[PDB]
Amino acid sequence: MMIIDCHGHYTVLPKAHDEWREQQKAAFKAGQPAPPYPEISDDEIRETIEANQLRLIKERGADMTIFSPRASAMAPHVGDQSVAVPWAQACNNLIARVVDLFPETFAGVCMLPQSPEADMTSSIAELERCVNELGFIGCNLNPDPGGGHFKHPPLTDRFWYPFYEKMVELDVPAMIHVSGSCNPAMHATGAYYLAADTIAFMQLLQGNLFADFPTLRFIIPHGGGAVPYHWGRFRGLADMLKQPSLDTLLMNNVFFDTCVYHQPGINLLADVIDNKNILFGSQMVGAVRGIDPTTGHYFDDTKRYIDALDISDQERHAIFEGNTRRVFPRLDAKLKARGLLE
Amino acid sequence: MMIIDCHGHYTVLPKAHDEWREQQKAAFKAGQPAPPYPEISDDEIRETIEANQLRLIKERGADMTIFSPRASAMAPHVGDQSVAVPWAQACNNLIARVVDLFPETFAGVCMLPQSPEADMTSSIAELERCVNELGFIGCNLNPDPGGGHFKHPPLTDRFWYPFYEKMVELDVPAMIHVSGSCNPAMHATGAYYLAADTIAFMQLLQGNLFADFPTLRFIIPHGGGAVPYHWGRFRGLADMLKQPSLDTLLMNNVFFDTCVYHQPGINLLADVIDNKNILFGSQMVGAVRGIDPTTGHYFDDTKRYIDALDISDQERHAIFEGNTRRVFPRLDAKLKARGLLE
Ligand SMILES: O=C(O)C/C(=C/C(=O)C(=O)O)C(=O)O
Ligand SMILES: O=C(O)C/C(=C/C(=O)C(=O)O)C(=O)O
Ligand SMILES: [Zn+2]
Ligand SMILES: [Zn+2]
Repeated sequence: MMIIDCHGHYTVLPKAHDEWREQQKAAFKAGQPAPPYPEISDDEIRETIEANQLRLIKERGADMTIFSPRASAMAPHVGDQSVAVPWAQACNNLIARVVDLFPETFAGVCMLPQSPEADMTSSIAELERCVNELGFIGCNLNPDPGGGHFKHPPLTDRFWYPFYEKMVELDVPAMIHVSGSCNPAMHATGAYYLAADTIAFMQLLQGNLFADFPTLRFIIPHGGGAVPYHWGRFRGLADMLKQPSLDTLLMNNVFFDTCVYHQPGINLLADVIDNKNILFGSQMVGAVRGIDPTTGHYFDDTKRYIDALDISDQERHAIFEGNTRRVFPRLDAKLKARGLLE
Repeated sequence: MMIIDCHGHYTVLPKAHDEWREQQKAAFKAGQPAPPYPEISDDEIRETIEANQLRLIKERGADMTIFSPRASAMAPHVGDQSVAVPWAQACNNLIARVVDLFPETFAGVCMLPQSPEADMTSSIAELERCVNELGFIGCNLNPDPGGGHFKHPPLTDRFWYPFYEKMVELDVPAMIHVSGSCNPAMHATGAYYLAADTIAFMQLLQGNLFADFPTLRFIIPHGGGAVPYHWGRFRGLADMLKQPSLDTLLMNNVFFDTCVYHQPGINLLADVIDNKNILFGSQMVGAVRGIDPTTGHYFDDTKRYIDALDISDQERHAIFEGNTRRVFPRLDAKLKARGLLE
């Protein structure tokens, strides 16, 4: 069995990328056109990947990561589409370069040129660019470009439907993912991420999207936010609302990663969420890069937790490889084509 | 041993209470005066209590509930002061009455008259009355009076120092608690609630409030939100921020109730939170009022989950009686004068 980390971002980047974004943001304020993008060097990228992800991958024993842009640096709220298209384009192009340099190790997933004041029309074009052109396999979907006030329609809205249709056309899932927090009242990677996970879940709970899009597949990170910890709570509200059971309404279409940075959380996730819904990931080099004083191992080396479970090979296969190949059909294919058959 | 339920609102009310509130908002739109507040009978109060909470207190083996006005219905987001005050008293006076009519069973916690536009001015005044006049033992403190977009100072700000000083003086904890959400893309009791618990806790980990107010005690309900589920992540972020450990910084002053509506969630909280920091709670007759198809029993019969934990009798004593009598010294006091020692 492979070991496929379904959640991981290019977080430790070359100097000149983070340059142009800041100056890019800068010519928007000064009502200026932006300057040319720096032409990065192949081996500048190689360094960052070899020094970071590729090093931990090797030490932790993984096979590939599904790899998208730094999510905290997405920042759709800055500014309008003018800043956010060339900016998403720059970030995905880099994800594309990293796949080309290390295509045995990384599979492409794109962020969207979403902006508060716009619809999904450009995001559709970027997704078709990145799937049909650059060979990506899914996308990251920001349910709140405003940056920390959840001022957007639920995912059950028809605001998003034009986008779900193309997701269905291309056969790619979305990872529901928020970005940086310009809500001064909200820590991004401690509060904001975990809140948007639950809200999105509770949103779908309130509707029935997947009656409309039966093959639409979402991933909700961080082990679904606060959802498994409160699994019984969400089951009783399905009744309170007069809704179908969770297993029927959502859990053919919603999936949870394993970025829960301690054994008891991973224990609870496996106890309460069906094996088919659980995708391995750890987003290494992210929100918690330190050792855990209590376990002598890194907080984000989650594979250590899944290997601590008492689960079968059949279950263990599903978590590390199976679910993710079924959730990402385009990656399954590419792997079958290499003779890597499940 | 004594079984005290630290989280409970008055959800099934005399009908005039509700008919009136709709008129006070009906008036307030029509720039109209409020209608006279309906005179309500002790029995119309007895009936709803006797028929609802007391019937379940009996069946469930609980000795007394810390009792405050209904959460979904505080609604500081409607609209200004001249609403929030009279509404705040009308509700808190109801609790005071319930405590009289049932003073071996209900101890009083008050809802403050917070409004989006207002500082902790009236709220400070509603705390003196309710603890000195009416004899309450603690308060509920809304971190997002705006009611849906977290547009308020963090619990670390000096804006709340005045009222924090009132709590310290009188000697009363605060349950952090948000109310009804006016935000479609977000559902009050299944999302807003959980997100507010997790934000407040992280707002605190980012700061050092208890350095200023070393006796200030909060209670974060729903089992701390996503926090114990993600506890390793929060311990990690403490190092990421160069912050003291969480017990040092927080867990002498911060506590969690046991409002986790299924066995596995209760299993975890007790695994990772210090027994000293866990307070038995249920919020019966609130968010999830039905039975659980998988157990036969109610989702919200939380005592059953504390019962099924393998934990010592001391440890059991703290959750049902010890910790909350230490967290509400005015309760601690009243019980000892009834002869009820620990
Ligand atoms: O940007 C960073 O370094 C932090 C970060 C965190 C996450 O995505 C996550 O915890 O799931 C990211 O955006 O990649
Ligand atoms: O009002 C209602 O019916 C819902 C309700 C919910 C809560 O407080 C909770 O989940 O903790 C209440 O206000 O008691
Ligand atoms: Zn992420
Ligand atoms: Zn409550």
